[PDB]
Amino acid sequence: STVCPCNAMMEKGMEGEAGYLTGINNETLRPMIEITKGVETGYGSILAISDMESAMRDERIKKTKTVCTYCGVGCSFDVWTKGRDILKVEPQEEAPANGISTCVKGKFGWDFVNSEERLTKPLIREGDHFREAEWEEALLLIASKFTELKEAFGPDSLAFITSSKCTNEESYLMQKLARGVIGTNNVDNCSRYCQSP
Amino acid sequence: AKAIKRIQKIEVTEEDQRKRDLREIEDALIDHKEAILETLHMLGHMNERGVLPLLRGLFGQ
Ligand SMILES: CCCCCCCCCCCCCCCCCC(=O)OC[C@H](COP(=O)(O)OC[C@H](O)CO)OC(=O)CCCCCCCCCCCCCCC
Ligand code: SF4
Ligand code: SF4
Repeated sequence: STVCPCNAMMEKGMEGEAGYLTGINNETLRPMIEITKGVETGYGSILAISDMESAMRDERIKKTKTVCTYCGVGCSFDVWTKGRDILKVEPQEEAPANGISTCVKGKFGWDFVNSEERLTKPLIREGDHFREAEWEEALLLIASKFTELKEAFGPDSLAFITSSKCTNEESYLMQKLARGVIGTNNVDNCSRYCQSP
Repeated sequence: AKAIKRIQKIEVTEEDQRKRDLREIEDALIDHKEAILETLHMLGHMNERGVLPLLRGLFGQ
């Protein structure tokens, strides 16, 4: 899909969603294509119109670089989106770790971002359920509980784990909260299971 | 009653005049409720059809 020059081998995410005139139904898009084939005499003018349609796409299509979260190859690619849905994962030749190389995960596995199962609000364990609580009240609850177990049994009885799936800033903030805030050294990640030996 | 000519106009501050004119605009909206609904549907159907996004690409780039 990445190496195809034309739209011959292209992701279904782009199909019917990239531009404005391409979401038209095929039963009513193909006759328009035949009309334009039989109408325009020189490719220059309709090519300019297609360049305008490319500029059209440029506004709605957001192309931002990112690095795949799944595995440690750290392949970097642009993620062509239209609002919130992910249309394409386009690698670039300038990508250091992969260039154009990509796997199924990093190039077609990003539907989890827009998944409805995603936790949009903080959840607090109320009785035997998870109540959708406000951000501020959840923050106050966690802070108060951590202060309680920090000033009762000491910070040494506090242990926090950062995700190896999160950015460097995230793990640095975990370890700073443990040491520069809580005062404990009990921190780890999946690397204890993965890269510690 | 004696002879008095001067008129003490009521002190309508900026807040009161703004509220009165906003109420007038709201009443005008009320008179054209169906028209406003039709125009909102206009925008909705244009945006769904991509006409409004097409113009958004036209005027953004
Ligand atoms: C007296 C009447 C005067 C009218 C006077 C009318 C005056 C107003 C202008 C109307 C035409 C605007 C431009 C429409 C074309 C450009 C935009 C476009 O290409 O947008 C694609 C979209 C595909 O739709 P899809 O849903 O498939 O795709 C949705 C998403 O793109 C993907 O999700 O086009 C449409 O929706 C069609 C819109 C209406 C076109 C009407 C053409 C004839 C108008 C004149 C005759 C009217 C006679 C009425 C009376 C008989
Ligand atoms: S953008 Fe034009 S030239 Fe490229 S694949 Fe699509 S139709 Fe063909
Ligand atoms: S694109 Fe594939 S190989 Fe590259 S980092 Fe993501 S999951 Fe790993």
